[PDB]
Amino acid sequence: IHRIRITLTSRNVKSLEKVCADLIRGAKEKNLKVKGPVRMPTKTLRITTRKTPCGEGSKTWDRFQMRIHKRLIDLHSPSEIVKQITSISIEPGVEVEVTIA
Amino acid sequence: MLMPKKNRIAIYELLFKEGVMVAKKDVHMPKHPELADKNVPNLHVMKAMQSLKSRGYVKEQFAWRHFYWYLTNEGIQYLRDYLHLPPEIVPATLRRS
Amino acid sequence: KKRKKKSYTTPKKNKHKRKKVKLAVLKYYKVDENGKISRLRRECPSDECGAGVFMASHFDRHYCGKCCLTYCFN
Amino acid sequence: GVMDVNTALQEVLKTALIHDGLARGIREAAKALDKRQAHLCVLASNCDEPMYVKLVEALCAEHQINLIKVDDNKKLGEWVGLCKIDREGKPRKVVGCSCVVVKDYGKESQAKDVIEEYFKC
Amino acid sequence: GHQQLYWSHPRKFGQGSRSCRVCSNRHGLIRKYGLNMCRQCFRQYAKDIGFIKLD
Repeated sequence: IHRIRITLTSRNVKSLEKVCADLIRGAKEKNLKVKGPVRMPTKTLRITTRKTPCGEGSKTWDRFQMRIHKRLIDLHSPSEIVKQITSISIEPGVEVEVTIA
Repeated sequence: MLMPKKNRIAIYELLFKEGVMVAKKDVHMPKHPELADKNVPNLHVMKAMQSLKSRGYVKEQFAWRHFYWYLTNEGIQYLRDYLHLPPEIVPATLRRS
Repeated sequence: KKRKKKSYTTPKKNKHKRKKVKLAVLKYYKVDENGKISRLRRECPSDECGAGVFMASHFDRHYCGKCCLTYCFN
Repeated sequence: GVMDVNTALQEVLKTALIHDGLARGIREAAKALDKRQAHLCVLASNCDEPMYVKLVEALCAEHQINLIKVDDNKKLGEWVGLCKIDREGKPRKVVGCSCVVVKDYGKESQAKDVIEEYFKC
Repeated sequence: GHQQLYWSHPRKFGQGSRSCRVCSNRHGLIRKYGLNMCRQCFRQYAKDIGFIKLD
């Protein structure tokens, strides 16, 4: 198959969206049809922890959040195009998983 | 302690071939993450490391449940004085300069 | 809160030291005084041990530890 | 300054002591003798017991080992050096053994060669 | 001798098999998502890991 998927995952929306837009622009410059981004429900990594190191005081808890955003984009291209568009000096945090399936 | 001496010369060979190392406190286990498969029991080897770095002449630095060591040239002189192995056998670590 | 109070029994114990003789009088003997001597232990026919493995003697079940071999007539 | 049995024997004994090993205790010494893993053994007899001497000499004949008779083992015990730990320490040695190879495995020496060529002839 | 005692009955809920990966503290462990710290150590490093107070 020529079907290739890209999964871009990061904790912020800005860098992830900029990377997605740049990748889509690069793919669209080539006369290639590419499926639109699909946005996963951004699973949230809640952790609640007692504030006081000891067991004294009013019962106060820190509610820590880690928001992980993940996007998938589908297209049809040989490996050379994908690995030439990947090395674009990506901004930090936007983990890329490119799969052929 | 309760350390044998053949394990001592084995660990001295290890220090001579190794020099700079990072350690993790692991005693009661039968399988270590990154310092097993040496054909030698792990507990005595790690206690040998404890002797090396707590004999009172080589300083340590412990944090994040780990040991990073600064092998002083005093240790080099001590090893040369005891085991009488000339330092003309340069360590192999001095490649990829 | 109180102490552990490990005091009622055994106030002080002395170490267990074995009066192991430096001379092999109880262990092995020749009783012949010759170049060729006899051995006072039964030949081990097991091939899971060495060729110099000599067992001691007790009231029964010669306790080697490594193999726990006991002579029985099936 | 001089070359003899004692001068190199002290060094070989000290090297055997340093490289751990050594048959210690009543066991693992006679066992190592009867397994014929080693080809040398130095035994001393300075007290009044001839039966042990006769027994070990018969065993040496059985192993075709010529007994070496050395006088004043205190000479070896004082020339080899007994520095040990700290400023005090004087542990004597009566039994001389060297597992795997008779001279040593760390160095190559012609002392083994001269010993063997004196033993054969 | 050693093998005559060790591994007799499996310890399938061994508490001592875990510790804080920063200070080796037995209590208040945070094993969720693999932090494996005492909650105090996690609070010390939570902002550096990526966990932030948003709500």
